[PDB]
Amino acid sequence: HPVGQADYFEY
Amino acid sequence: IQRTPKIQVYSRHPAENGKSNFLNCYVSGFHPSDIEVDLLKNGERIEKVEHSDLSFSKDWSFYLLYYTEFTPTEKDEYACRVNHVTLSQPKIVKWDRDM
Amino acid sequence: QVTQSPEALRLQEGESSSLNCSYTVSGLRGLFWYRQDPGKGPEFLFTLYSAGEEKEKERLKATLTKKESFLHITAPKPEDSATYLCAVQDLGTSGSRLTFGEGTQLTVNPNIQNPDPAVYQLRDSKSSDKSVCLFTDFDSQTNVSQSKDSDVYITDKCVLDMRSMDFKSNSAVAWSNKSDFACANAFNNSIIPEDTFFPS
Amino acid sequence: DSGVTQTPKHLITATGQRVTLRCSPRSGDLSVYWYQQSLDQGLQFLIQYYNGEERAKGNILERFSAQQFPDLHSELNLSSLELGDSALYFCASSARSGELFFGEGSRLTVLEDLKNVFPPEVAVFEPSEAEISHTQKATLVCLATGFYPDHVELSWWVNGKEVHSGVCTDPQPLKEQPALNDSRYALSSRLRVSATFWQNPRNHFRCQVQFYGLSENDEWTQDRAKPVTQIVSAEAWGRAD
Amino acid sequence: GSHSMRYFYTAMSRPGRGEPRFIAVGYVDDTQFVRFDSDAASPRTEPRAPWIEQEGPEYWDRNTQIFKTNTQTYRESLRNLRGYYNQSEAGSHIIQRMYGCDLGPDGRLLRGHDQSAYDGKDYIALNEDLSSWTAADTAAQITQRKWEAARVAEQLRAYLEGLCVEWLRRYLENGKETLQRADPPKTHVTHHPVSDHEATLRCWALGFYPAEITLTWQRDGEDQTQDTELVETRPAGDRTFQKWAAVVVPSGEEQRYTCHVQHEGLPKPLTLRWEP
Repeated sequence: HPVGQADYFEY
Repeated sequence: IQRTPKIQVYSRHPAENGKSNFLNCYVSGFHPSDIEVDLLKNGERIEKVEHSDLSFSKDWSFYLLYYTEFTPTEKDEYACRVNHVTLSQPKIVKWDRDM
Repeated sequence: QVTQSPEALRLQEGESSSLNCSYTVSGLRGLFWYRQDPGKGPEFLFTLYSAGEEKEKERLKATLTKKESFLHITAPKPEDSATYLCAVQDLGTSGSRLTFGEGTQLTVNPNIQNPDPAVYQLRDSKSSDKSVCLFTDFDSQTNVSQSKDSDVYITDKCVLDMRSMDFKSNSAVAWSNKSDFACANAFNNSIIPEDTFFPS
Repeated sequence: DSGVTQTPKHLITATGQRVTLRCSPRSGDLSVYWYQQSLDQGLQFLIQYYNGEERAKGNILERFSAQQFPDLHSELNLSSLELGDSALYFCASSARSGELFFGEGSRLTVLEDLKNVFPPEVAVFEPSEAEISHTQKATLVCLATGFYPDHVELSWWVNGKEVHSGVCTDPQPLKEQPALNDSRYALSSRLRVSATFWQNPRNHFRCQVQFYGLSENDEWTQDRAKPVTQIVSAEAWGRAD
Repeated sequence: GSHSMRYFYTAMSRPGRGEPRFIAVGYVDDTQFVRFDSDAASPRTEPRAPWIEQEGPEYWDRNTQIFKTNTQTYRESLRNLRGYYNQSEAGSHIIQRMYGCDLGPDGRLLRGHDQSAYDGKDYIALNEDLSSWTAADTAAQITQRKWEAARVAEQLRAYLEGLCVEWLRRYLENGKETLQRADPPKTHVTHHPVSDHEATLRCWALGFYPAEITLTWQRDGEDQTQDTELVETRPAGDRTFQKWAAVVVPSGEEQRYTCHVQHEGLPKPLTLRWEP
């Protein structure tokens, strides 16, 4: 199962 | 920035003339992912050739397996042709069963 | 996914209680507690992240386990009355969306120090025949009932705080368009203290 | 506290109409989450926007639509309104830390028709002389009657300033015709002062009721005045005797 | 046994305005079980292993929703990176990411991973402690501050210690027949003459699973590390692996060279010699 990225997780 | 593919030509099982097998072409350690791979029978391309879903290693380089069903003989010569931006000319490496 | 228990809390002032929040997620990102007053929107209280993590602010303390969260309220005051919302974020979900429980609606019954139960008649300011009855200064244990008469209006008990003089006060109001209306029998349907003052 | 600004705070409209809710995130927040709170039901996730684009979808209805603008503000559009669309609509913005900061909300009330919309009548009732003699405290009572729907905010103004101390308003309005479906409401409030404070005739007591009604987006064809968003008041000056 | 779960992401920009391509591939050890490719009219995560097909529509949708969001956010990340290295829209660029968990013989969390690369080289990586980052340059230091403000490390630690080991345990259980199995290699040595009175010994290892193997050539009881030709481990196609090791050996009228094979599927390490 992958992880869900929350908001502002961009590089 | 760019990495040349390391290629290996071999069979799924040990080569027995007359028995059905699979000709494999493992292409690895290249960057970037865009690559062109062809399996050749006597210098002529094989049509219905399959491949695994492209992925990458710890070192970030890409790899994938090309394979097709075949029956080897003592007259038919098998080889593999590779194209990548890093290669000035298509790289051909012959299938040697007695490696 | 998120269920809060109980749906309603009826507490006496100073009587501690702990609100429950059951949750199910693929994996916990954060558990949140909000306070919502009537009218206004949810106000942030705490965020818990791992089992055994405790957070405390004034009279509130939140705690977290693998299955639930508790919001413990120590010696509640009537100003702690509100709806307490529990929400979770899931690691198997993108973004920061919250899935909320239905909430716990808390009411803190205030302590009345020196009750002086009485029923007074108030007359309209803008010179009219209209009059209102006021049941005031009764203790925390008296309850004001509605009438079965459609021409009589009776409001529920309401506490006001004269925060200067450290004074709390209960009140209920009754009125009728009927001329025959009287204060002596306005709160008739209700059980009223035997020591109620009926001026004349 | 909190920083998210929602408008309009109250909306009254008829079934089959369309409304538009606005939301400005907190300064620095790039996301907008829309939430619906129906009566008895809890907060339900509708939709999320991030820096101008749709990012996640909840159980938002096909006749509902929303958008986030390049300046980051957002608009929720609710079409072909039904009685069941009466709810509280909230929006939140997330901080980089992950917490959602909610707005104060938009109360939508959907009616089958607007003919039953009435503003409140407001009355102030002066302290009893009995209470002043008995407690040395004086209670003023305010009554807001005959209004529909229950979109009212009551407040006490003492010498031109809004007071919160010694005040209590009923948390719920009372129905004047409990059996009638579109029954009008009555709301009361109490202001308690010391006897001496009420006894000074230099002291002014105002009871303010703000009513949210019709906002020119609806039409009126009746003999009485259009029951628009207005403030209705009643006042009383202090009395020595 | 030693088991791991890993997700590999690629985010490639199209020269020079096109929608960037997002691909996600899921592995249990060296076995691929999921794939998502953003380039499709209706992208959906696809099963790639037999033992994952038992998972419900809620699971397939949870994956698709994460991967459809990564498609949107990795596009913005490619724009941010372009800006740090002052690169133009003309030219292909790539973000590569791999993350996951390792378990030892005992099915408990050993180590957690979260590494990123920009255009083939290390950019930012999560440290062993799972609470700090290693940034490659001043541009990866900008990413670090953003991620520290967003608590990315905490949330990944919660994922690696939690969800990740739970789902890996589940996959290991449902795929036990192929994942928890061990297949020993089939060994044999080949001899070929390179030049006049000079030979090459090549020891083969075939049909083994997993790919973790070691092939060494010992001369009269001493490890000859540099003189060897250690070829890369290659997949057979039938989910097993193959490898060989070669050495330049003089005829010398005697045979002092031996090959040593060590594999988890072997109850005892093998020692082979050229049998003509």
